[PDB]
Amino acid sequence: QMQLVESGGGLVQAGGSLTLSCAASGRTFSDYDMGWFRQAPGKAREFVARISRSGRMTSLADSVKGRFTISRDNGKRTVYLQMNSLKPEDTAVYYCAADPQWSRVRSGADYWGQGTRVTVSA
Amino acid sequence: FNFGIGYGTESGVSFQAGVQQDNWLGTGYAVGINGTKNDYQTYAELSVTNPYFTVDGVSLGGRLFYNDFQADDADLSDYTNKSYGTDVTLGFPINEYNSLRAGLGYVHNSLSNMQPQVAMWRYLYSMGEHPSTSDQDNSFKTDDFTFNYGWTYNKLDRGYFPTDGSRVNLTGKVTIPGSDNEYYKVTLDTATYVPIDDDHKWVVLGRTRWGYGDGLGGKEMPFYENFYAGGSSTVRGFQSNTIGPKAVYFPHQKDLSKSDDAVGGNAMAVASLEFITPTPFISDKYANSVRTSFFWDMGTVWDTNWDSSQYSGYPDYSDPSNIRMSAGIALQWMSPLGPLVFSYAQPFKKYDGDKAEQFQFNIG
Repeated sequence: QMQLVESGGGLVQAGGSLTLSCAASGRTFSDYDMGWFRQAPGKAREFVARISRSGRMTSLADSVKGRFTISRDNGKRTVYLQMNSLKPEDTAVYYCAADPQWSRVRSGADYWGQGTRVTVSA
Repeated sequence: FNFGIGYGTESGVSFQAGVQQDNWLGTGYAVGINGTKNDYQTYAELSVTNPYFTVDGVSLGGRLFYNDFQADDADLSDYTNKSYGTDVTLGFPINEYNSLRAGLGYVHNSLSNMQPQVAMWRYLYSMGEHPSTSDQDNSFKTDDFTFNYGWTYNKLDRGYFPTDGSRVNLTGKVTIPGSDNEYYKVTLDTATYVPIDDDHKWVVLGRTRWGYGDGLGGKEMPFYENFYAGGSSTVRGFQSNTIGPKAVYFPHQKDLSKSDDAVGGNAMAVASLEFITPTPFISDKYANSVRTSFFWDMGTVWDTNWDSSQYSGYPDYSDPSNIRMSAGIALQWMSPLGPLVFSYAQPFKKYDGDKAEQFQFNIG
């Protein structure tokens, strides 16, 4: 069973940046489209960004357009979320997700990480 | 700092600025920086060139560049292509009329702002991607390495207002193992001037342009490398880039939508015949500096991977025989603002919602 472990979350000041990493166990990482989701306190989990198996195709939620970027390194079995120009509204737990299907990974997944927390102070 | 500005129907207002220095610091190398900007493209490059890589005169050149292309501002179905990359080129003078080029290149392409549509999505599927037909906000990024080759023959009697001789340019490209894309692309351009009289005041010009590219294995050539046709420089009387396949859009969230938005294609052929004559009703001494011509232009662009079987009721964009045609008049002369050329052309063979543009001009 593939496991996903996120790291990189911390405390950051508004306007700053952060890079999240999600490491995947096993040798099947390239079999999966990958996604980043986030969950603010008191709210439902929501889509942030996704990336194709090959790493070439990506898409982003409207709320992070022009600020966040998703990439992957299939050799290191890792997917990244680069978060720039952060605002207090970006505070949440950020989850890594994996699914065999591109269209599904925008809303859900077969495999979920335990999350990494991001706090943006004003 | 050398500046330049031009204006035309093809690209609107064009700005150019650059700096060049041969034998920089007595090293023997030339160094340059230049940029260009028009309605749909912003381009910048840095260049270093050794004109004597060998004593014999083989040159070695290097290029670092950035480019920003907005497809909708070039009269195509919309997308944004931000690219950057490098080239290293060897240049061989064969004789005074012939030159050869061989080089290696890297390019990074970043595609965005693509609305779901048949030909683009077909290329994405060939790359192993599975985008949904309702995906409005996808980005696609690729890293390609290429081998580039070229041959130029030029025996025109003079650069400005030629009257005799021919020019030919062959250019080709193929990807190297390790690239994201896997494809080749070849272009051929020819022009031949045949004077009728000893004075060379009456001249017949023939021009051709051919283009073909395709993917390797199961992949397709990227659409952002497509050929286009139509406009002042190819088939006059047609709006720039309008000739050939048009985008077929997928329904939002029904049936497909036909459009008149040009998308180009991976095959292209254009020819022109024109009769260069003295200018009537003109004042004496203006005649030598003013060139009139009567032309017949023709061209087609097609999509060799269009699956006609799957799109019943839509035009067969893989058909190469829909030859567009126009006829018209052109005038050319040198003005205070630089080279001046304009034409009035009437398309008398059009297809697939090609857009007409009878009056076309360029200054500079």
